[PDB]
Amino acid sequence: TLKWSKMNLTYRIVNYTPDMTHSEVEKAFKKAFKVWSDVTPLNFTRLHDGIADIMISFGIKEHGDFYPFDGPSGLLAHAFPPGPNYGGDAHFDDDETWTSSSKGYNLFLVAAHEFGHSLGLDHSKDPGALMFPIYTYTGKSHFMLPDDDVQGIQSLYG
Ligand SMILES: COc1ccc(S(=O)(=O)N(Cc2cccnc2)c2c(C)cccc2C(=O)NO)cc1
Ligand SMILES: [Ca+2]
Ligand SMILES: [Zn+2]
Ligand SMILES: [Zn+2]
Repeated sequence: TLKWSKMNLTYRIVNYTPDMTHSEVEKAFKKAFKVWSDVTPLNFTRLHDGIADIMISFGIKEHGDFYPFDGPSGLLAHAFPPGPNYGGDAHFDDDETWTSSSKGYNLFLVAAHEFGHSLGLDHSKDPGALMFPIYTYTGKSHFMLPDDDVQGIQSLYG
């Protein structure tokens, strides 16, 4: 029922994290778009400047929300439904430990999950699906959306 009115989308990174170098964070998001763009005709373009539909940034406990973060563990990130404005945004916890290795919460795992919500997908009951409510580490060497997620995204965007 909920979906973007166009396959063209843009995004902008407000800032990186001192936890890892900027290059490590940049390739992390690029891999996320590739995995989702592999089974979707969506086009993602990075904007050097200006406001983008999906802006990614790292926040801290209190930052202007009715229910901010609960500390290190808990909300690893959050986003609002899609919309021609603030919606479609995505915030990450800066108080947590972001690493590209298998430690704490992998940035790629949370990143792929928030995009799923922006695509109009709801939490799935499959533990192998990225939309699973519980955080789980997976081998990004060749991970691909399972049949459950592929059937759902295809049914929405076709
Ligand atoms: C692999 O991707 C993700 C993305 C978000 C989260 S999460 O902690 O924000 N998370 C799910 C959750 C986690 C562990 C125990 N209970 C619930 C949530 C929590 C804690 C509170 C409210 C919403 C979510 C949510 O689903 N956001 O997408 C966990 C894993
Ligand atoms: Ca948290
Ligand atoms: Zn926030
Ligand atoms: Zn979720």
